[PDB]
Amino acid sequence: SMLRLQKRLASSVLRCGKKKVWLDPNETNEIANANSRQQIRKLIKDGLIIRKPVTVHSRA
Amino acid sequence: VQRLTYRRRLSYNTASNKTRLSRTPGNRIVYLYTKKVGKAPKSACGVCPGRLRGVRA
Amino acid sequence: GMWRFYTEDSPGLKV
Amino acid sequence: SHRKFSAPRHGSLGFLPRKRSSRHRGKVKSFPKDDPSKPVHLTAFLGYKAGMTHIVREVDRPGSKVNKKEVVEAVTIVETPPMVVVGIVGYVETPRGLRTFKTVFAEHISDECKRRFYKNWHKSKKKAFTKYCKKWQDDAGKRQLDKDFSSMKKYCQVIRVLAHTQMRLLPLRQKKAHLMEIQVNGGTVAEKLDWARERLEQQVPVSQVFGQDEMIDVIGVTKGKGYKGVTSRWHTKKLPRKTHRGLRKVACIGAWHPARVAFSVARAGQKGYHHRTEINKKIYKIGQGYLIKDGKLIKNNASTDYDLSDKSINPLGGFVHYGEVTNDFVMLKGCVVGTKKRVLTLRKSLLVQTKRRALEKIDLKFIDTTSKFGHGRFQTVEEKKAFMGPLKKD
Amino acid sequence: VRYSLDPENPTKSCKSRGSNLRVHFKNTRETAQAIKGMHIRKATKYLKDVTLQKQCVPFRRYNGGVGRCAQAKQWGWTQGRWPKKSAEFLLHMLKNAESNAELKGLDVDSLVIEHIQVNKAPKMRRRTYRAHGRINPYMSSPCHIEMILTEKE
RNA sequence: UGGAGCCGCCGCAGGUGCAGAUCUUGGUGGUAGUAGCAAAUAUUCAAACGAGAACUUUGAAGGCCGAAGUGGAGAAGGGUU
RNA sequence: CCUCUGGCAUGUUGGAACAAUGUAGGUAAGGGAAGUCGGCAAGCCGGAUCCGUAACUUCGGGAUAAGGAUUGGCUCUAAGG
RNA sequence: GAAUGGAUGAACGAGAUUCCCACUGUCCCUACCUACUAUCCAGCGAAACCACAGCCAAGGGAACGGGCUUGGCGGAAUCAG
RNA sequence: UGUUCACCCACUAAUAGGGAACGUGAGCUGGGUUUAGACCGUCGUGAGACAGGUUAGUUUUACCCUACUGAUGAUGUGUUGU
Ligand SMILES: [Mg+2]
Ligand SMILES: [Mg+2]
Ligand SMILES: [Mg+2]
Ligand SMILES: [Mg+2]
Ligand SMILES: [Mg+2]
Ligand SMILES: [Mg+2]
Ligand SMILES: [Mg+2]
Ligand SMILES: [Mg+2]
Ligand SMILES: [Mg+2]
Ligand SMILES: [Mg+2]
Ligand SMILES: [Mg+2]
Ligand SMILES: [Mg+2]
Ligand SMILES: [Mg+2]
Ligand SMILES: [Mg+2]
Ligand SMILES: [Mg+2]
Ligand SMILES: [Mg+2]
Ligand SMILES: [Mg+2]
Ligand SMILES: [Mg+2]
Ligand SMILES: [Mg+2]
Ligand SMILES: [Mg+2]
Ligand SMILES: [Mg+2]
Ligand SMILES: [Mg+2]
Ligand SMILES: [Mg+2]
Ligand SMILES: [Mg+2]
Ligand SMILES: [Mg+2]
Ligand SMILES: [Mg+2]
Ligand SMILES: [Mg+2]
Ligand SMILES: [Mg+2]
Ligand SMILES: [Mg+2]
Ligand SMILES: [Mg+2]
Ligand SMILES: [Mg+2]
Repeated sequence: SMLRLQKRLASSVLRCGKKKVWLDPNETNEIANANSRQQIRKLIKDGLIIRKPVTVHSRA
Repeated sequence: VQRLTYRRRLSYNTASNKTRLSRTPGNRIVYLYTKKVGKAPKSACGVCPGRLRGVRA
Repeated sequence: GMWRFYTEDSPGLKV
Repeated sequence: SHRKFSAPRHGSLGFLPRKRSSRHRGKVKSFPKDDPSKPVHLTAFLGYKAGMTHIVREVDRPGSKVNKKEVVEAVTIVETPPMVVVGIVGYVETPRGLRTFKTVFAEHISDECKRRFYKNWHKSKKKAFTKYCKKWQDDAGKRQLDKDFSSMKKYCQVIRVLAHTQMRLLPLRQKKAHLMEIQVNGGTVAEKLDWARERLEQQVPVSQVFGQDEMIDVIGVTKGKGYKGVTSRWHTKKLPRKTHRGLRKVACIGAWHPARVAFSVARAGQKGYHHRTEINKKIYKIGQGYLIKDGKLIKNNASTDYDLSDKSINPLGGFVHYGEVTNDFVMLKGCVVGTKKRVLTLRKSLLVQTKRRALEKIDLKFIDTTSKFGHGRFQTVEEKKAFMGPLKKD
Repeated sequence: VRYSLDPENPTKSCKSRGSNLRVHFKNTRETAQAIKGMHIRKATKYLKDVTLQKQCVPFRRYNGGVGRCAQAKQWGWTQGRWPKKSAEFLLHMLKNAESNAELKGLDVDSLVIEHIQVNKAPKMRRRTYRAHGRINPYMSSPCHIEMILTEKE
């Protein structure tokens, strides 16, 4: 529906970008009732929101 | 690479606002503000350019 | 009001 | 004050309203003068510019620096399959002008032709001339038809024949044969009109109208170049680099006081697609089309007495933006107005042609058949194949 | 209220208006003239076509700078456009009317749009910034519309 | 049409008659559905929400700023943004 | 110039076409300043190494004067702690 | 024309000239290509200006007229220029 | 040469002369006149002056009417096409 709150909070909870934040686009409703963090922390342990990896930049 | 910010509102580099890096337990390079380097006392005799001994500078 | 010209332009100069 | 440094004017006023032609197909604006003496014949024909090529030939104007030297020479090919005469049409002279008088049409008319009497054949029931051709199969009509002719036999001064192209035979996409009036100049009006009556529903091929080494006049509409600026249009001078509002202009339109601008001043408008009447295009060759007796006779086209190969004028990989010219064709020296696929009206000259150059007979040593879709270097596949050898696609 | 122009047999005629609507008066006007006189089931089809550019609206009065389109030939005019807002606005006004006929008990599919009037409504205003610190007006020019349908088959 | 006051005569009084003053204030046209919404390479596919999506959000792809940054932090200024 | 961290949605819109005029970039046979007030504009030149550098001079300079040569890829050798 | 400085003079100069070499679309003599425009559409949407207006020849006239005279003549509504 | 003008080279058939708000700056350029800076000379006690020399110096707007160029159309011919 609208999630920017939940992408911020995620970011500051992971301590990553927000680029790096990924939200499971299927399980959205569950995400949209994460009006706090700690709520999000739950969602991170359950595997809906997730920290992406770094975009590789090899030195090879 | 982890860059960093001033921990206090003094934005300008100045004699006051002097710093050093510390790593921490939490593992993030943080800035610490240092103290100024005080000098050891000079001789009363005037002529001697050396600063005194056994005196915590 | 619209600009027209600089005050040293004095358009139709015919000294 | 006057113009310091004279120059001629840019362009010619005698061509203007430089406007997009009203017609597509080039009108014969004036046929030549009939006389009496010389047998009836058409004065013009209708073609389709396929493309171009070189020709090589000996050249016999004594006096030149090229006398009995071979030259190369440009030509156009004009795909010109035989016409069908469908109608006739009498013109009466008057003090007003030359009023059209009495138009007969044939019994049958091809769909090729009937297309042209509709904007939209897909939609049309195709009912044109249905109730007319009735005339050709009863007594009453057939009598009126004779009276309609015999009236023209008395009155009319000028009789042209209507014909149409055989669009069928061209590679071109359109099916709508161009119609045309083509003038019959020859003997008396009766004789004239009898000749046309014999020719009705009938073929009329190119050779019948034009002969080789004959100066003709091409008429056709120019290659069209959209809106254009005064510079490409009128070939006025480009203004110089520093020029604050535009440099592909004409600085001053007019002087002050006849304080309108004139028609004679160079403005920007339609470039090209004008109607144009070129003259004096010789005919270096008239080719017979393809045909059969047991196998094909493709050879006869681009072949010469000094080549004697088996070439068609069709270059390798077809005429570009056209197709294979399978039919008979005329090979004018030089360019002709207008573009590939364009309906090109050939015409016999208005003019007594009596010049060394305009009577020279042509004998071609070589017609260049090399591809036009890249720097072609092979005349024909047979030759290429031998030169290269076999390939990986075998 | 008082509409301009009373219908000849109020009994079997329906009404609909909408005051102070934020649509281009000039576009709206013209399409509202185009629409005039049609059977309602035609006009709903027309305005649909306009919205899709399958039929134009001839701009006749307010036609300056307004280009040419083939589609205007039908109408017998060279200018024409596809005022999508206008259409969509009087596609509603036909809908409300059709409704009003349906509540009054008229054979909807016998209606004919007998009177349709656009009108200048009081302008909104806002501004635009220009060169050399000037400020100019930037005005919406909305329109009252009104119309009267009628059973005629 | 409107909905509460107004006039004729004899006298008295005047801040008493407008087309203009680049007049003052307000309002309105033509211009005109015009000029315009062209500085800094870039958007696309799906899904959600929703009356309604070129623009919102989510995912994917392609892109840019390219650590003297289109990143993170402050001073002055703002004053709840 | 290209990239990672981080950030963005092309800077107040979209779509279709690709005419003239423009604005910003390019390229041009042969000639090479004839253009023009005037080489304006653009174009040549350009980095490093090795040579090689005039008049004149306040002896500091002039000087990257001028003028020439080389430069990629790969496989080795030798020299420097 | 002599510290109202006279005469010089290396080095320097977004300074004023002149010429040469190279260089080039400056030019002969113009053409092609790219991007943003203009164009057309959806949405939005100003301004300056405006006695009335708006085809010419000549005439006379405040001695160069859209209007007047006498002639020429005159055909809706518009688009890009 | 900023020039109009002039002069000279070269070719040429000839290198005739003139007009159009001394045609033509919302066509350009702006080299010259003709602001403001400054230099010289002469003049002036001086501020300053100089058809005496020098150098530096913002060239705006069309989307209206017309005119012109191109482009749709228009009235008639019953309607349409040739
Ligand atoms: Mg302090
Ligand atoms: Mg001690
Ligand atoms: Mg002359
Ligand atoms: Mg300029
Ligand atoms: Mg070719
Ligand atoms: Mg426009
Ligand atoms: Mg602005
Ligand atoms: Mg300001
Ligand atoms: Mg009351
Ligand atoms: Mg009073
Ligand atoms: Mg008044
Ligand atoms: Mg517009
Ligand atoms: Mg970049
Ligand atoms: Mg921040
Ligand atoms: Mg910042
Ligand atoms: Mg962009
Ligand atoms: Mg955008
Ligand atoms: Mg912004
Ligand atoms: Mg060149
Ligand atoms: Mg010169
Ligand atoms: Mg010259
Ligand atoms: Mg330069
Ligand atoms: Mg030197
Ligand atoms: Mg002196
Ligand atoms: Mg003196
Ligand atoms: Mg006047
Ligand atoms: Mg003059
Ligand atoms: Mg002018
Ligand atoms: Mg100007
Ligand atoms: Mg000057
Ligand atoms: Mg000065």
